[PDB]
Amino acid sequence: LGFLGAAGSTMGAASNTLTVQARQLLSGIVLQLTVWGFKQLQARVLAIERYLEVQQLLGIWGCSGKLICCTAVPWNSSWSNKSQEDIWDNMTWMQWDREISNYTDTIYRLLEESQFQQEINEKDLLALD
Amino acid sequence: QGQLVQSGATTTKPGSSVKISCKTSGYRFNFYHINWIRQTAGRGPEWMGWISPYSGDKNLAPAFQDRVIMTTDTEVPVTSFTSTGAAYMEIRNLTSDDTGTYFCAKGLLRDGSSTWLPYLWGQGTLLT
Amino acid sequence: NLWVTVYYGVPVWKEAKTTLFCASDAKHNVWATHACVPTDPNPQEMVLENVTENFNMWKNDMVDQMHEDIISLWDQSLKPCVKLTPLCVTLNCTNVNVTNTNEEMKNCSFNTTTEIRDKKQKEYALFYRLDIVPLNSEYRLINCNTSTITQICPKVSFDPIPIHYCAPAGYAILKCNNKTFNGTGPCNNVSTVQCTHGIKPVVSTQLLLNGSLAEEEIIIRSENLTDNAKTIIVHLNESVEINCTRPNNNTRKSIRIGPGQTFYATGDIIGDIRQAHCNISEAKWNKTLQRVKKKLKEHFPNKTIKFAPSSGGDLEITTHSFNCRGEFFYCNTSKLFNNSTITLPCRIKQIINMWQEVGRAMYAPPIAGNITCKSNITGLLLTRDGGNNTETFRPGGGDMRDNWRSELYKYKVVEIKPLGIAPTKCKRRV
Amino acid sequence: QVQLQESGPGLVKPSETLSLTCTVSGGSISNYYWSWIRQSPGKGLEWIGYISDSESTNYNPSLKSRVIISVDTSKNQLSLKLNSVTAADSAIYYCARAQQGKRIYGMVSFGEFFYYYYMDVWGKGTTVTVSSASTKGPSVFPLAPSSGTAALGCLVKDYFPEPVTVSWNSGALTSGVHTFPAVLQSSGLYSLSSVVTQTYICNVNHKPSNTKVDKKVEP
Amino acid sequence: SYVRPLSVALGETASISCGRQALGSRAVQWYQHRPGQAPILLIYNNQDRPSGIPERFSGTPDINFGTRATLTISGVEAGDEADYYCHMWDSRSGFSWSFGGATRLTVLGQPKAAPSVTLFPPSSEELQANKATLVCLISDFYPGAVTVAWKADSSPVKAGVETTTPSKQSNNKYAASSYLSLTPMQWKMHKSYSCQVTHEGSTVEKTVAPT
Amino acid sequence: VLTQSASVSGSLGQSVTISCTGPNSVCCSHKSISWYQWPPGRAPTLIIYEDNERAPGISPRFSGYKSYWSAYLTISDETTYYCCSYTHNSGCVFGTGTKV
Ligand SMILES: *[C@@H]1O[C@H](CO)[C@@H](O[C@@H]2O[C@H](CO)[C@@H](O[C@@H]3O[C@H](CO[C@H]4O[C@H](CO[C@H]5O[C@H](CO)[C@@H](O)[C@H](O)[C@@H]5O[C@H]5O[C@H](CO)[C@@H](O)[C@H](O)[C@@H]5O)[C@@H](O)[C@H](O[C@H]5O[C@H](CO)[C@@H](O)[C@H](O)[C@@H]5O)[C@@H]4O)[C@@H](O)[C@H](O[C@H]4O[C@H](CO)[C@@H](O)[C@H](O)[C@@H]4O[C@H]4O[C@H](CO)[C@@H](O)[C@H](O)[C@@H]4O[C@H]4O[C@H](CO)[C@@H](O)[C@H](O)[C@@H]4O)[C@@H]3O)[C@H](O)[C@H]2NC(C)=O)[C@H](O)[C@H]1NC(C)=O
Ligand SMILES: *[C@@H]1O[C@H](CO)[C@@H](O[C@@H]2O[C@H](CO)[C@@H](O[C@@H]3O[C@H](CO[C@H]4O[C@H](CO)[C@@H](O)[C@H](O[C@H]5O[C@H](CO)[C@@H](O)[C@H](O)[C@@H]5O)[C@@H]4O)[C@@H](O)[C@H](O[C@H]4O[C@H](CO)[C@@H](O)[C@H](O)[C@@H]4O)[C@@H]3O)[C@H](O)[C@H]2NC(C)=O)[C@H](O)[C@H]1NC(C)=O
Ligand SMILES: *[C@@H]1O[C@H](CO)[C@@H](O[C@@H]2O[C@H](CO)[C@@H](O[C@@H]3O[C@H](CO[C@H]4O[C@H](CO)[C@@H](O)[C@H](O)[C@@H]4O)[C@@H](O)[C@H](O[C@H]4O[C@H](CO)[C@@H](O)[C@H](O)[C@@H]4O)[C@@H]3O)[C@H](O)[C@H]2NC(C)=O)[C@H](O)[C@H]1NC(C)=O
Ligand SMILES: *[C@@H]1O[C@H](CO)[C@@H](O[C@@H]2O[C@H](CO)[C@@H](O[C@@H]3O[C@H](CO)[C@@H](O)[C@H](O[C@H]4O[C@H](CO)[C@@H](O)[C@H](O)[C@@H]4O)[C@@H]3O)[C@H](O)[C@H]2NC(C)=O)[C@H](O)[C@H]1NC(C)=O
Ligand SMILES: *[C@@H]1O[C@H](CO)[C@@H](O)[C@H](O[C@@H]2O[C@H](CO)[C@@H](O)[C@H](O)[C@H]2NC(C)=O)[C@H]1NC(C)=O
Ligand SMILES: *[C@@H]1O[C@H](CO)[C@@H](O[C@@H]2O[C@H](CO)[C@@H](O)[C@H](O)[C@H]2NC(C)=O)[C@H](O)[C@H]1NC(C)=O
Ligand SMILES: *[C@@H]1O[C@H](CO)[C@@H](O[C@@H]2O[C@H](CO)[C@@H](O)[C@H](O)[C@H]2NC(C)=O)[C@H](O)[C@H]1NC(C)=O
Ligand SMILES: *[C@@H]1O[C@H](CO)[C@@H](O[C@@H]2O[C@H](CO)[C@@H](O)[C@H](O)[C@H]2NC(C)=O)[C@H](O)[C@H]1NC(C)=O
Ligand SMILES: *[C@@H]1O[C@H](CO)[C@@H](O[C@@H]2O[C@H](CO)[C@@H](O)[C@H](O)[C@H]2NC(C)=O)[C@H](O)[C@H]1NC(C)=O
Ligand SMILES: *[C@@H]1O[C@H](CO)[C@@H](O[C@@H]2O[C@H](CO)[C@@H](O)[C@H](O)[C@H]2NC(C)=O)[C@H](O)[C@H]1NC(C)=O
Ligand SMILES: *[C@@H]1O[C@H](CO)[C@@H](O)[C@H](O)[C@H]1NC(C)=O
Ligand SMILES: *[C@@H]1O[C@H](CO)[C@@H](O)[C@H](O)[C@H]1NC(C)=O
Ligand SMILES: *[C@@H]1O[C@H](CO)[C@@H](O)[C@H](O)[C@H]1NC(C)=O
Ligand SMILES: *[C@@H]1O[C@H](CO)[C@@H](O)[C@H](O)[C@H]1NC(C)=O
Ligand SMILES: *[C@@H]1O[C@H](CO)[C@@H](O)[C@H](O)[C@H]1NC(C)=O
Ligand SMILES: *[C@@H]1O[C@H](CO)[C@@H](O)[C@H](O)[C@H]1NC(C)=O
Ligand SMILES: *[C@@H]1O[C@H](CO)[C@@H](O)[C@H](O)[C@H]1NC(C)=O
Ligand SMILES: *[C@@H]1O[C@H](CO)[C@@H](O)[C@H](O)[C@H]1NC(C)=O
Ligand SMILES: *[C@@H]1O[C@H](CO)[C@@H](O)[C@H](O)[C@H]1NC(C)=O
Repeated sequence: LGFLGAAGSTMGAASNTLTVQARQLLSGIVLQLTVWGFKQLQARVLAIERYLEVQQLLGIWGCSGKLICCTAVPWNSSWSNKSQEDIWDNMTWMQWDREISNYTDTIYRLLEESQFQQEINEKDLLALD
Repeated sequence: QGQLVQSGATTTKPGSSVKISCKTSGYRFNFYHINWIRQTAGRGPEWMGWISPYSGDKNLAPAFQDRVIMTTDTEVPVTSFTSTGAAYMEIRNLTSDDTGTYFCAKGLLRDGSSTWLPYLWGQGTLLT
Repeated sequence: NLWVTVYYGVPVWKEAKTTLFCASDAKHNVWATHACVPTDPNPQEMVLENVTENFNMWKNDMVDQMHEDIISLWDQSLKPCVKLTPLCVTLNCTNVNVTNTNEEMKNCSFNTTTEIRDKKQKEYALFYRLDIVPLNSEYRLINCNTSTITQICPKVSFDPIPIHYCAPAGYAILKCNNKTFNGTGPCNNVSTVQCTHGIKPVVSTQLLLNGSLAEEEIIIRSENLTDNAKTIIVHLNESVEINCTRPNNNTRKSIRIGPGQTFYATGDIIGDIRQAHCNISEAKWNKTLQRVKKKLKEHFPNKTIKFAPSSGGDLEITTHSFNCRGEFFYCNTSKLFNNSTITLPCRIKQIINMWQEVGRAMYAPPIAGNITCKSNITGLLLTRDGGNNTETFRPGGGDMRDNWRSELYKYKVVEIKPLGIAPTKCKRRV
Repeated sequence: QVQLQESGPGLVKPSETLSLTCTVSGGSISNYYWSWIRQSPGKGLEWIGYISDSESTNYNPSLKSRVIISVDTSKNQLSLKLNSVTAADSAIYYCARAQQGKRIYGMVSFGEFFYYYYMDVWGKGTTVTVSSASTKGPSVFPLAPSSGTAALGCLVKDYFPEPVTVSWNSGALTSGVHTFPAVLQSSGLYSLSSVVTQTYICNVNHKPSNTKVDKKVEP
Repeated sequence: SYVRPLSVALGETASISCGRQALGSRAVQWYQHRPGQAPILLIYNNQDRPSGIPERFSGTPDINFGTRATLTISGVEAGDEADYYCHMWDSRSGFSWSFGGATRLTVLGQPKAAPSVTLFPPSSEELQANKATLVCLISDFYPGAVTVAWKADSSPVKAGVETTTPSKQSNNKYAASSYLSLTPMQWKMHKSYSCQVTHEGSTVEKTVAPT
Repeated sequence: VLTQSASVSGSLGQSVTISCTGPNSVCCSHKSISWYQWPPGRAPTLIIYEDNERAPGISPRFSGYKSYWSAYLTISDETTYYCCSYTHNSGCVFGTGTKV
């Protein structure tokens, strides 16, 4: 069980092995001038740069600190009308990322809009006695 | 989600043997099994056997575990999700009642309880 | 009914173009390998099963980054060393005495500054015929009417050592392990790693030295193979040794262009006057070239292919322009391209312009004589010309990026898209 | 196997052509190299030149302007010539069989070798004197003995130039022959002697003047 | 006239060096030139010797560039005393047309020899030609350093003497001659003539008288 | 030994039912049922697999029911139809012939 080992596996199999990719995500798959010192410094800044913006989306959504995370946004049939076992037991994650690639940005906005209303609702519910 | 093509009319006489070709397209050959189904008029549709191009695993019908063997050629990939493969089929001890259309079927899913199920078929190949 | 669910850490990657950094093993060097982070002790090979990935060795950016790294690596190391600008004085070159009249080196005297505008010295040196140009006798350095000249420090070693190329976190590099991958197209048995293998930066022409050997059968790689103007890289499934020597016992004078600038010229040959040469096994080359001729015939409709020397390239193109334990060689390769051993006539130049630059002029200090290098031909670098019913393949070079593509052909960078969105019947609360 | 014989004049006036031949016996001339060497009184050895089996010459750079070496393949004879001679060219001229030597220190393709020549079979050498003075036959006188053992001699008085071959009883009497070196008198002539410690005959062959004379000794 | 001397003891081993040092890979020739004789080729290739030359002569092979050509002569005899030239053929100098510098080898520690003097009166036919010459023959003496003194009766002469120089024989000894021209009237009047030869610190006298 | 519903007649727009039962060895509680639209001579098409799970590209016009002793297929709103019984490792135990 290793890094990206289930890249060509079904999404149901890759969902069971998604901690390996999240584990070795800040650490690798394991003061001089600009020759190597400045190039590797800007290189490792890009590492946490590509990491926080993904942790940022989990923050505005209701997924801050979770690997699997459910929400309240209903799945639009316009995105995909594929069977539940044709996705998790017949499709890989990158093959699946292409079908939604057109609709990826719409769900992101819809995920944070739904969660902000969840926040303002729990705020209204906690204002009681 | 692809396309399976077999060979033409290959009619011999009883006692002999024959190999029906079957090539694949439009999908990853090693991701789904390959079934074989014949339909003799005296009998009904009769399932034969399936084989996985990924692990070479076999599962035949008890009536055809004597005179039937099938092979699979390895993948000749084209893209990340499409490829080209081949899987043939030979039968011995032919008679005048083993006559009918033979089909080359593609697997249904990749995981679960219904993964080897015949989903995509071919144009059908007659036999004697 | 279904609902969207966020999966964090799904095996999804995009394209490339990041900032790659260096890595070196356990340990002075040129390639700034001291500042290279230590290469991890044991590597991390792991196969990506069921994964077919599309590569493109000729549109890779790790080569363009390494080629820019090596070029930038040279300029950063050349700044604090001695510049031979005051060595462009009138050279009263003569000749070095021999015994056989049937040259290659000349005896040049000149004035240089000693203690700034005060007393000067009239000192001599032994410069190669290729390093000098007459202005008709009268002589001068070959690159002084071009641009500035500078000498590399003798405290550095420009020998190729393993340079592991790594990708930062959130990124990765993919490795094609199919033995017959023709450089481009899909590939199976793909594995993932964080750093490349021990890649040695070997700068040569017409011959690839100390490279990674091909496996199974011989491999060929190119772009538009029908286009003759595109370069062709050949891989070797069996290696061919090549032992190149300079059998002259040179001396190293230490003349001073004070203060501090000490220029090291060739002193005086102590012993016999011989010529540099490259030893290749004729029985090994005639059979190995015959097996490249076989793979060549496979990529053409049974067309018998001829081999010929170069056309109109410079000294760095028409010859196997490589580097040994210090000096730069230029071996006339008309012999291999037309049962014992074959021997090439190699010339030596000290003031070269590597990568074909404008403004660059390096000086290789003389080595203390009797230098021997043991090499390994692991590839080729051929071209074609024109378009009758035969084919002629001539050796070429020019662009050094092909040297890095020969080893970075099976690598492409990929980032990580850990976010995964998919529907499953799962809800939350109010 | 191989024998040599330098047959020269012995005395030539200055500014003339010097003829000189060297005859071989058991060796052929079209097979080996032949080099002429001279040795001057008060100087060292002067290598003059050499000829090949292909009949090609190469001369010493100091006297390249004069020496001419030929070859007569009819017999085994080889000759030289030297014009514009002066009093400094008088010396002993030797004949030698030169052998070719290829010293290879690298590979023959890039050259990396040189040819060195060595002579292993030499001749006795003939004497040549350069002076405008004429030749003179020697005066032979018998030194009579007188009364352990005894001894008698044969005086050779006033000749020019060197040398004089002396024998006793025409090569018969060999042991006891002690021919002394001559002396250059103030007049410019040489005078040697010979002593030997059945009658005896003195044999004096003076080829530079062709004067052969025989005399006996008896009190 | 450029000759460099060298003295080596008898029975010891000589080490004759070679002038004009080698410039590269070289092939030297060693010649043994006896004074007024035919030179003998000792070494033609650094270590090679023709047949007839004993093992006592040997050079230095040019194996590794660094050594120098030396002709070692073990068990030095009195016959090995002559001139030695070093022909130098290398890979950095062209046609070496001249031989090396002569090494005047002199063997020290040889047994001395007492001369054998013989005085001859003028010949019978010489006086008939009105010319008389006294001949004093000295042979078999070593070292070659004899001074001749002529004495008419009791008074010395040295008037008309023409003495040679010591020349070496085939017996490894020296021999010189001493002549004195007389008139048949001069030789006939004196009572006796003497040829005194002073070798080392000893003098031997031979006498002749007109009878 | 897997029996079907002989032959069934239908009108236009109504719904017919097809049966697929047999012995306790190939039916029915511990098995999975699949149906096929198969004109003899042409290439068939998968309609429904895994009891009532529809196949990709099949209209909601079809559905499935499975009791402890039989499985049913119903159309709504031509040619022959067959059924198979199968587990996750074995093969297909086909039924009989049923034209609609
Ligand atoms: C890449 O590829 C390159 C090309 O392929 C390759 O280049 C090679 O480089 C090496 C450098 O090391 C070269 O090796 C040199 O070779 C020279 C020539 O040697 C050959 O010939 C000789 C002699 O043959 C003649 O003489 C004999 C009599 O001895 C006759 O019988 C022969 O028939 C012949 O004479 C006739 O033929 C001539 C034409 O051929 C005619 O012109 C002539 O008139 C006659 O008719 C052989 O002896 C050589 O070796 C043979 O024997 C050995 C076993 O002993 C075998 O292994 C071998 O295979 C042969 O059978 C060979 O065939 C050598 O002279 C030279 O060695 C001398 O020079 C070096 C440097 O100057 C010295 O350091 C070294 O010590 C040697 O000096 C000795 O010899 C000289 C001259 O004789 C003496 O003056 C000196 O004092 C010394 O004497 C000593 O010699 C012996 C001990 O060593 C012994 O006799 C005594 O003990 C004495 O002390 C050197 O080895 C090689 O030639 C190149 N290749 C080619 C094709 O040219 C390169 O290496 C490759 N690799 C790399 C990394 O580049
Ligand atoms: C790469 O891609 C290949 C091909 O796409 C993937 O291989 C497929 O894997 C899935 C799940 O891992 C397989 O589905 C399973 O199929 C078995 C049927 O095999 C059983 O029966 C055979 C006949 O008797 C027998 O020979 C088998 O023996 C070996 O079989 C395989 C060899 O391939 C091996 O993995 C086994 O361990 C056995 O050693 C075996 O007995 C079936 O039993 C499974 O059903 C169980 O599991 C499912 C959940 O998956 C569950 O729902 C069921 O109820 C039941 O409990 C399951 O259906 C599929 O057959 C493989 N081949 C294909 C699709 O062609 C491979 O996994 C991919 N790997 C990666 C890393 O991406
Ligand atoms: C393609 O092919 C090979 C790739 O390996 C290269 O050829 C080799 O190049 C290396 C680097 O120059 C050579 O290594 C050198 O070896 C010398 C001999 O070492 C012996 O002697 C020392 C003395 O102590 C012993 O300790 C040692 O064990 C050996 O017995 C060394 O003297 C050199 O050391 C110098 O450099 C190193 C590194 O800079 C310093 O650490 C040292 O202090 C010293 O300064 C050096 O190690 C090797 O000999 C070559 N041949 C082989 C067969 O490996 C080609 O250069 C390469 N590239 C081309 C052809 O372009
Ligand atoms: C390249 O050219 C330079 C000059 O332009 C040249 O440098 C010269 O080298 C020679 C050596 O070959 C030097 O000459 C020597 O100087 C020393 C100093 O005292 C003398 O002792 C030497 O004399 C000995 O050797 C002679 C050889 O015949 C004998 O005859 C003599 O008796 C002595 O034994 C010798 O003369 C010269 O001084 C330098 N000159 C300069 C300006 O440096 C260099 O050698 C050339 N290089 C090559 C490879 O040709
Ligand atoms: C991957 O490695 C397999 C090893 O078996 C190799 O066969 C693939 O190349 C294919 O081999 C076929 C021979 O069985 C041949 O018919 C086919 O043309 C060839 N395809 C290509 C593209 O070379 C290897 N594939 C790749 C893409 O390297
Ligand atoms: C620098 O000088 C060199 C002299 O060799 C120039 O190159 C030569 O130029 C002449 C005249 O144009 C040509 O005939 C030769 O064929 C050239 N030879 C080579 C090797 O280039 C060179 O052009 C000069 N460069 C500059 C920038 O001045
Ligand atoms: C090459 O030349 C150098 C001289 O420049 C030689 O080095 C000499 O080696 C000897 C013996 O090893 C020492 O005694 C000398 O002191 C060294 N000279 C110097 C200046 O250090 C070297 O031996 C030569 N090598 C060859 C193969 O010829
Ligand atoms: C170049 O040099 C290498 C080693 O320096 C040579 O390798 C030899 O290979 C043979 C195999 O047949 C071995 O038997 C030898 O032992 C190896 N040499 C050494 C020193 O170990 C190689 O043959 C050389 N090639 C050429 C063309 O010269
Ligand atoms: C390498 O050497 C070969 C010969 O060994 C050279 O080939 C010759 O080139 C000239 C033109 O310059 C032709 O006229 C000759 O006919 C060629 N000879 C042969 C045998 O083909 C070649 O030019 C050399 N390479 C370089 C770069 O100078
Ligand atoms: C050139 O190639 C040869 C053959 O591939 C290399 O020889 C091997 O060297 C390694 C050590 O580096 C040994 O462990 C192997 O046993 C050798 N194999 C053979 C067949 O000789 C050689 O090392 C290479 N040259 C260099 C400098 O590494
Ligand atoms: C689905 O997406 C479409 C966009 O084409 C939109 O019009 C529709 O309202 C969406 N429906 C739901 C339930 O999200
Ligand atoms: C995405 O939308 C574009 C534009 O409508 C279309 O061309 C493309 O095929 C779509 N891709 C997918 C995977 O839906
Ligand atoms: C070059 O040097 C030689 C002697 O080394 C001298 O004769 C000549 O004049 C010099 N030439 C110039 C241009 O100075
Ligand atoms: C500079 O060179 C000239 C001739 O080339 C020479 O006369 C002069 O001495 C040199 N300068 C010095 C300081 O020696
Ligand atoms: C894939 O590469 C690995 C690398 O170790 C190798 O072990 C394996 O055999 C390869 N598989 C194939 C099918 O070539
Ligand atoms: C490499 O192989 C691929 C196989 O898909 C082919 O499309 C491509 O043209 C080949 N390129 C070369 C240079 O052989
Ligand atoms: C290769 O070159 C040919 C010209 O012969 C051209 O027609 C073709 O388009 C080129 N291929 C590519 C991929 O550019
Ligand atoms: C290299 O290729 C040839 C085909 O020309 C083949 O015979 C040989 O076996 C290959 N090398 C190895 C080590 O297999
Ligand atoms: C010089 O190089 C040759 C060629 O390898 C080698 O045999 C010899 O030992 C070397 N000598 C020295 C002193 O390095």
